[PDB]
Amino acid sequence: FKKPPINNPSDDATIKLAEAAVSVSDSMLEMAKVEKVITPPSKDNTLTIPNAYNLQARASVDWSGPIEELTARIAKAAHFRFRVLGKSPSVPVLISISTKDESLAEILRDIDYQAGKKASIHVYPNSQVVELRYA
Amino acid sequence: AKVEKVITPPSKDNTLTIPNAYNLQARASVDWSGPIEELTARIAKAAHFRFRVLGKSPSVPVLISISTKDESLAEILRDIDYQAGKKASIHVYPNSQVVELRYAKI
Amino acid sequence: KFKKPPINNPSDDATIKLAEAAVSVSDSMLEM
Amino acid sequence: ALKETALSVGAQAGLAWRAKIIDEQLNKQARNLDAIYDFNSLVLEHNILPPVLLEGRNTLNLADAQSIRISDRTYKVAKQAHFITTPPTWRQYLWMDYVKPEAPKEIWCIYTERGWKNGIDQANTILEENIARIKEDFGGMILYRKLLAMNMVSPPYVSHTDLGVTGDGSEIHIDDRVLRITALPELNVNSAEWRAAVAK
Amino acid sequence: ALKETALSVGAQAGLAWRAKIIDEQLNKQARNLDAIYDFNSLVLEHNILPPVLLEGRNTLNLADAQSIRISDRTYKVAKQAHFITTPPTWRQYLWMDYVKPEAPKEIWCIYTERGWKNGIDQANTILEENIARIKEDFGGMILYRKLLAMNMVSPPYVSHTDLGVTGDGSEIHIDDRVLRITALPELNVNSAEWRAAVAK
Amino acid sequence: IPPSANDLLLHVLEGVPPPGSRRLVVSGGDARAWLSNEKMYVRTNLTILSPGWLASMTSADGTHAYEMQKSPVLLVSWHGKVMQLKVEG
Amino acid sequence: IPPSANDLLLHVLEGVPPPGSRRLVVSGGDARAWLSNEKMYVRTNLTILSPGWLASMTSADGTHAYEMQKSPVLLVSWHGKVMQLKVEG
Amino acid sequence: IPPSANDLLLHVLEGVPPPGSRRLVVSGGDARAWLSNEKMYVRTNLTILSPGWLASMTSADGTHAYEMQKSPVLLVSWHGKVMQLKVEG
Amino acid sequence: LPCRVDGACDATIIKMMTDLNKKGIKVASVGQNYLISIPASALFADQSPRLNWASYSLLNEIAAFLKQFRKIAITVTSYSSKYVSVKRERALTLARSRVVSEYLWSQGVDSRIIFTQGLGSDKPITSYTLGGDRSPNARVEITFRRAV
Repeated sequence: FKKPPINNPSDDATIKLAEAAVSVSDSMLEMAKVEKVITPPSKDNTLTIPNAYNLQARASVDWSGPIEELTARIAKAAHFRFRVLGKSPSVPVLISISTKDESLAEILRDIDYQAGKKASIHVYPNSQVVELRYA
Repeated sequence: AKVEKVITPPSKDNTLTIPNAYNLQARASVDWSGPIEELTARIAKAAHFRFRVLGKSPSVPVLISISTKDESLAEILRDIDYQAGKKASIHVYPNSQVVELRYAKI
Repeated sequence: KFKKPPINNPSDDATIKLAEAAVSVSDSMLEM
Repeated sequence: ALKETALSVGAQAGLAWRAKIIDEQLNKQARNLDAIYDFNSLVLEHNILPPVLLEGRNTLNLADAQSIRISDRTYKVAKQAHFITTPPTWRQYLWMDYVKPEAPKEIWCIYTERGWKNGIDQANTILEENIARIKEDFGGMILYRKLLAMNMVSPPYVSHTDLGVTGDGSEIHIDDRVLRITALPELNVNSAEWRAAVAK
Repeated sequence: ALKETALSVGAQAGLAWRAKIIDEQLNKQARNLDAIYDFNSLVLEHNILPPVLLEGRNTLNLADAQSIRISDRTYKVAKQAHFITTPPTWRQYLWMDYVKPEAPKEIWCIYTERGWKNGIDQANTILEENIARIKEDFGGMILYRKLLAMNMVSPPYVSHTDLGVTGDGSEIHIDDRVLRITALPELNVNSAEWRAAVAK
Repeated sequence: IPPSANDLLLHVLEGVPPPGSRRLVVSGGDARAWLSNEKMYVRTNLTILSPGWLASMTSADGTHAYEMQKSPVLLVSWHGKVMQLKVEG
Repeated sequence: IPPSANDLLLHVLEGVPPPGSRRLVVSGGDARAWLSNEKMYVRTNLTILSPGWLASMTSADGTHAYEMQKSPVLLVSWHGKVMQLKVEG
Repeated sequence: IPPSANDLLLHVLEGVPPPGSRRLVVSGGDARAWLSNEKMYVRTNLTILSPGWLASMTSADGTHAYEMQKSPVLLVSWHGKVMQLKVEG
Repeated sequence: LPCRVDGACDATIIKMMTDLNKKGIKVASVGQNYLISIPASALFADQSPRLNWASYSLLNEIAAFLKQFRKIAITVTSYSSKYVSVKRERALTLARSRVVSEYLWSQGVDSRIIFTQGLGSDKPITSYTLGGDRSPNARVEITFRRAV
């Protein structure tokens, strides 16, 4: 012998209440479906994993400040040359990374994310250079 | 929902950024009402995916409340991605095993 | 019979909150 | 008069009893009411609680013997749009306040059951005003999203002016953004910029 | 009433008992606390006690309806860097004060053991605040040496002006060095000199 | 120029009373009523027939709201039936 | 220009209370609360859901600290569970 | 320019009290204490550790004299052993 | 007043643990993780994603054991011995885990997530491969961490 559900809608008011709840939940999901802006992953413009074996080192960073110093010493952590192309503005582009065992390629990925529009990250791993670009 | 979906047609889904996968077709039944990070870390930990975030967390917590029963983790993360509207975004890279949560830049 | 393995002495709460202070100063000293 | 103080003996006990009974009746439906009153998935993108746009169609006002004024719709915004930290639940609206009173013959019994029924429907009218209030607030925020989709109201205009490292040598704040709402949401009276929803 | 002065009889006796139990429980662990709160190996080189830095990440302030201020980190300097002769031990912070109070039916017994439990958790509240205060000062000095290593706060600048054989015929001092702190430690707000420490 | 309506009628087009009211006890029909300042406000979906209303609004679901003077009776049309409604206050 | 936060929130981001406070009695969750001048400060790792806070900070280990108005109940999220918390004062 | 030390410490480097003082009975080790005007003055061969001394001199045979604020407990190192001493005043 | 128990007591935890182990449902409990191992003959029929009707008493006492703790995510996974194919095995065990967690979610558990999965004999507990659902490799087992 089985049992009914415990807080079941087993009552003539509560079946209409919870039917209204599942109705407002899926109508909430379709209004979220329309006004959710997505990005296609072919046109997302963030950095990929650059798959260098020096870039697959599991690092640890707790830091919050300008992106140029973190990328410069993350470059010499990865034994990479570091090039900055562009002009650093007076208000600095600030990032914030706090993770304690994570690969520095994905650390470079999410400072490219936390830069966003104010800066960008390129990695050319055949010449082993990583370039912070401004705009 | 009628007037919003007729004034803007939703042109794209989020299945092209959260595709289905093997060990993402495991099922789950979730009631949850806290922040997004413990929920997505538990979805990825039972999905055998490395979970990572992009963006620092906003100071107001992005809250969701997923209340559903018996569906797979791909559409659970699609419901998480829709309920985080313009605040966060779930991406899944199933060539590797990454579930990634991105906050917004505001 | 049912038993979890480490059945130590009875701790008290002074040493309990000293321990969960000491682990926070331990790993903050470690990352420093 | 002893029947009347028996009735007010029964009134606060029946109100506290009905308040307790509908409190666990509210707590039984707590996930359902969280699904119903999803205020968290109705906030705006800079954590702005949207405003409450009341609607009244088919409005008439007889001002005197000689003049009326009709309008076909009015839309009024109450409770204007503002920076929320944590979005409101149902429990700020609907929770009836439970105290248990410790304050104690034939007409005492029948007037105390009449006072018990008076306390029960008095607490039911308090509940009726409470779900009335949350229906007003959530329907006005739903109607804000409807009129923003219909281009009848302006969206709020934030301005995140950034400051870098801020302060003297004793206090720094590293990424110091100050966010304002410059333009509050308001109904546009420009009639030609509206959007008229068909369906199928 | 008599139960209320029974629990007030039990409260101070229970907090004095719990104070004695955590006092020789502290004294049992006394070398471990010397190893844990090693302030002596945290001083700077002219016996300056380093200042306590408080980190607050993800700070947000809701000022009104229309303006918020966020900052990603804040660093604050409390308890500025100063010359100590001897280093602070743990016992200045953690020692609760043990006096033994000599100030003395059925509801007396059960309310005096409810008062004994309230005295026990009130003494545990004072121990929790003392553990918190020494954790705040010790993690502040660890945060000083971390942000000095990250070049977020300037080191203190001493100035040992040397005077030779001073004094009159009635008193001499042979080697009179007077040591001052000219520059206090302060957080540098030019942000480009900071040091991001990666690891492996 | 006359005023447009009362703007309290959007509140009493829901069930929420006006600020600083007194509830009225409607009997014999699905209406609610509040007494704000020498004025009653009923919220209903019946049709008000006898006592004269000064202002009216109507929501999406055929709920109306009426601002009127304080009459102790209300005549309604239910569905073609003339009925009455006692209030108290 | 608004103020940045409260700088008492770095004190209550640790366990140490503000100077000149009164402690409140948090029951039903791992939080502490104090009351300095008509504002309560909580030190939590549960997340605050209903009653609205005026400011917040968060330490390295995910301890938050919130400055809010004096509410007798806090609604928290533990791990998706929605719990409550009583204070006294 | 700061002052040099106290010249009362030249007196309490050997056992002689300062003029116009009050004696303090020290228990638990070979140390003597006086109280001149709201500062206590200790003469010892141990090294005091906790309560903060404002001034110190040290003799030819290695006995110290400290000028300090009046603390009831003196922490000391004897020979690496950490002991306490109580005074009375 | 705050509550002492959470509607649950340690005597009833050890009583349901020794009664489920007397019934043959093996309740291992390592530290704070807990593991209820059900053989698939006690729940389902042979190679079927359908419960027998008598097994709902076993799931009622499993859910009454699961009421006793406070947990976050119950995971429940199933694997049975090889029948026609690994794809038939994974579809069978995914449906077996989803029907047993559909009943456990219908019943009172206070978990937040239930992770239901099935593997195609990918973790056999025994190298003996004696039969179908009479085999001790054929099992559905319920694992969780007791929170606080």
